[PDB]
Amino acid sequence: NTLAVQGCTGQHGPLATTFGPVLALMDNQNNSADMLNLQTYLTRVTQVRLRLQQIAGSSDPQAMMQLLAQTVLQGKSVDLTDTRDYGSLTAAGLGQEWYGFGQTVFVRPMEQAWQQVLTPAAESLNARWRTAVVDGWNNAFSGRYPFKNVSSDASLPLLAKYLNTDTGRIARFLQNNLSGVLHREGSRWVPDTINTRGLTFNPAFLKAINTLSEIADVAFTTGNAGLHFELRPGTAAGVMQTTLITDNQKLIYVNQMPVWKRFTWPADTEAPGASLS
Amino acid sequence: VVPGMFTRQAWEEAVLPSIDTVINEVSPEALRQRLTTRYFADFGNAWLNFLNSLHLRKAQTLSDVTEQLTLMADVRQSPLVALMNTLAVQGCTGQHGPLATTFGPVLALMDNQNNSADMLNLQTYLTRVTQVRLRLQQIAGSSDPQAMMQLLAQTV
Amino acid sequence: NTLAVQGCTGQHGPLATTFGPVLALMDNQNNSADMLNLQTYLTRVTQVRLRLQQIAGSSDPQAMMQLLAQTV
Repeated sequence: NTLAVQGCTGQHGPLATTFGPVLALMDNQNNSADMLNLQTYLTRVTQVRLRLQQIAGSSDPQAMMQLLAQTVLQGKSVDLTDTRDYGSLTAAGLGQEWYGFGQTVFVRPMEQAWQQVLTPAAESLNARWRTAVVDGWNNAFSGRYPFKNVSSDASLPLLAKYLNTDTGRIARFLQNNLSGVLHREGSRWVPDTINTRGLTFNPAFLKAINTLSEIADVAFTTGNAGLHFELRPGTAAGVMQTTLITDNQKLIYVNQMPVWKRFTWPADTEAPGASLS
Repeated sequence: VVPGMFTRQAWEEAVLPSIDTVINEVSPEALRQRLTTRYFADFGNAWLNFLNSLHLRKAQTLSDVTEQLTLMADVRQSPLVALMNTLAVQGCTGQHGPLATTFGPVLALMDNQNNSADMLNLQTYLTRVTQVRLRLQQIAGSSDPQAMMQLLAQTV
Repeated sequence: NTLAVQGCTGQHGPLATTFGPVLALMDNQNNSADMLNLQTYLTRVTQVRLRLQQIAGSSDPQAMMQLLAQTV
């Protein structure tokens, strides 16, 4: 208002080429009916605020905060990514002379919500990973060999439901919740370099599931537990015969010309075990 | 270059007296139509061969491209609103005008009166080309731009 | 600007070869000089300011500082 009263000094005015653009916003006469107009921004920014009142209370907002911040990192039209793409459109249209004012009031107070909507939603991926994978993993492989040095065994056809590369319950969690920030490049997972402004991974977590997708490419290649390694026996001072039995596959070596016995693991035999005599 | 001799100050001054020197020297007031429209048909035909001659400055390496689209779509300091301003002043010589069938369409762009409200209008091109420039500032810096450049050039 | 008006004393002038290249910058009558001028340069340095403004923004773990430097 007070900027409009001083764009008409003199007499349209003499300085109407310099206050020209900013007086062209607050017009709403819009004979084109598709101007930028600074209305249809204040009813664009207030339909962003009305989204952030549905969130912040009523109810369970960390759940809803991710579900906003998840659909900006992959898609569009939320609209917190659209008003910034409307607010910048006026500000770059002003003059490249009112830069610093157009950057202050048209793009900044929408961008300030984005840095505010991230760090709560980054917490909601922690409580949808300890209750979606870790409390399935620990519920079945707590205190089993080869995790903890005990007598019992982890269950192999249940192990291949977790660490696959296509349909495993780890690799089907990252393709649903981390669709923007995590790539399946090659065999490892890498952080996506775009869309990681202020969003850091725990550097043990990248070391974890680049290991669980490295066992997945050695042992669990075909979709189930199976690999083929070859043993060649050796000689030793004063041993007449060594017998290695794995899963009813023998290797009896009585110091003849050594060969290669192509084993497999785990074979579907009647008494799987290992023994050395 | 257009040779002069044609602009709005050359019509108001020194051809309207100058047509009156040769007509006294066949009914003259009927040739005053039969000479001006022969001049006006050669008025447009020296402008059309000026504007159709212009090419665009060969730019490269993505910063000169995004610096053109700043400078092309920036009111108060650009061509194409300073060019079409001076193109608007010479589409109204004579008196709508007599040559308004030849500068007709290019004056129909820079109107923004648009009683249909779906014209082509040359605004809604400079706020269309500047939402392409605004894409290429998100790319070219901030951040990791070779990654983002594929993700544009893949979906085209 | 002070250097601009002093390159036209006399009457383009008799001080041509001493203020040649420096007054070839601001002129915009250098229509074939590969355009090599002052005005693009100051906007060529305002975006190195703007990319450094974001590092002057958050820079929260001292990373995202080097994420603009990882491009270098």
